[PDB]
Amino acid sequence: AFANPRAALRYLYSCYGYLPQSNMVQSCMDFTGDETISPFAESYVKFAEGSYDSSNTIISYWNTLFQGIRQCYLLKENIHSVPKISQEEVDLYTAEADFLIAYFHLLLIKCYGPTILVKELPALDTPAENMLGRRPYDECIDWVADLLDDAATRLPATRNSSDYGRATSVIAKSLKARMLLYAASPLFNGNPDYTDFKNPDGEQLMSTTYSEEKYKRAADATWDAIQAASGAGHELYIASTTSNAYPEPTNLTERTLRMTFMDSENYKEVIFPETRKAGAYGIQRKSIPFFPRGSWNGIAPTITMLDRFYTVNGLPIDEDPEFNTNNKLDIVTIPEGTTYAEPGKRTLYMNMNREPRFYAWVAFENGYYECRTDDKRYAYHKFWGAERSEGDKWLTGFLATENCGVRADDGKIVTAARSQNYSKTGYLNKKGVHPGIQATVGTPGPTVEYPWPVIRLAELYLNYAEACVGYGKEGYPEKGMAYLDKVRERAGLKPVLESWANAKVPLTSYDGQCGPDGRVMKIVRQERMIELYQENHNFWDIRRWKMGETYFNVKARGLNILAETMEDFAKIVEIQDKRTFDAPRQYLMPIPAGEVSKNPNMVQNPGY
Repeated sequence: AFANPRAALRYLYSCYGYLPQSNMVQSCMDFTGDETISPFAESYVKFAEGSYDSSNTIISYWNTLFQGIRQCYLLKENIHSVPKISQEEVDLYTAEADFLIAYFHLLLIKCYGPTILVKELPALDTPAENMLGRRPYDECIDWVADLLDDAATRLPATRNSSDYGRATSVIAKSLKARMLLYAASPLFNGNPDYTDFKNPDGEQLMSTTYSEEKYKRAADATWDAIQAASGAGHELYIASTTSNAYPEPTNLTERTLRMTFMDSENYKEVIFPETRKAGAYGIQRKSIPFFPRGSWNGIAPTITMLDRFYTVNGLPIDEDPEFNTNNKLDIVTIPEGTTYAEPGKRTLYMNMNREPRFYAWVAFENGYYECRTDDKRYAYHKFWGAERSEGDKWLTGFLATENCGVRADDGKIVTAARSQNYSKTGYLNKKGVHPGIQATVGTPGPTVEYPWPVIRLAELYLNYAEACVGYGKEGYPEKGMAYLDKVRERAGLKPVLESWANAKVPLTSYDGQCGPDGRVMKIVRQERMIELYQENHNFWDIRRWKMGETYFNVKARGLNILAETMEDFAKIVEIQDKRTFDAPRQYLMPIPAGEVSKNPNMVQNPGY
């Protein structure tokens, strides 16, 4: 177990193994909140349904992460003792074990708010059984930030290939920054919902007064993280213009956005990779055009999510005078020369003239899906005539009688609409789907695997912008907004002030429009909702912004997927899958009921 240095290393990897595997779609808690909907009945869906309380926790970080923390303290206890172990190995594995303790607690704070602080190896199985009590939120934040800072001084700035996925100082700084931004957010920073949220002895657990200083702290920490990341070689991904084995997508901006974290020739944007394999049941085979049993045509962007993408002018659809929201469902003819949809076919108005990120990441009526097949069956069948680019991209039709629609089968239409492996909305996801994926009748792993981006540099840029705008003073907004404009520029857009010059209500300066409730913050938040689409942020961002009732207590919407004509397709229907959110209770997850029973000083989260 600690019998030799190799055994010790396998043990450090077991500690890492207790981290939630965020790219394991069937088992993660936070795949999405409201961005996509699917017919696969994964565990995360139970959170979307609102079906969690102290007796039905679904996924209990409280249990699993505490066990991970214990293992880290064991490694720390026993590492000096391993035969033949070097001081180099002792220092590094200890640093990584300390990092993990911090990160496990960061995850607890994210999920539960106030947490126990495990400061030493715990002897009993659960926090309450060790008679640990929850500490004020700000105390927990400050403790974890200190441990991350200290671990950072003892970690390398990058990992070698064999160690990829393991901790670095850049990761530690980036996690600290993110956590501090969360602490400054409406849910945690002077939130009136929590005035009486106290331990049984009366100790107040949540800050009661809003502090602008919390945003400044987050902004300074995000600046530290950005400087560390750029010092270590990280940059925003831009696609190569040279030929490679994967020619689609061909539009260079769409390709840049599609391949941000999936192009192994340039992973420099990725700061924290999740290198455990997502496997067959991950995002790729669940998103691609129908061909069972390896191609499931299921992860479908919702209307709410589609409405978040910008127009081609980098503006919200309800702020761009050149986009008529009254006409979203109008049927239009795709003109000659259109590169993201088939000339001469028809589609809905709201699918045209959107920003590159829309075409990079959304499949829609008579747009294209860059993917492959090992057999021209089902959606890839010659019958449909959807093959393009010598088999590297495919025309997607979502009417019931078209290749990606509910009555389609192997080169033929069938009477019944299927109830499995279909798009509930009339759209499909393309983000995180490598264009080299091969549809197939089997159920192997995806053709090309890649690490999932737990942290990537564009998130740091948006975190900085958010914190700078939230603070709103001392010249911070201008500094942070410049980094948000770099994200926009990479996505083919103009800077904010250039784009909002022509908005329905123009914005010509940040002055007097900052702070967490102003126009500039609204711009930041929507940019984040787009840029980080389907990367496990929505679930937590909607919560920290206190927008849980607005978005998570509303059923998803889609187009009329039973339609056999474009005219009947162009109608928005409510999807009846349960979607509920009880505010403020469900902003935080429930402490397991038994924990509050075992330790009198343990308090449940409000409302549970």
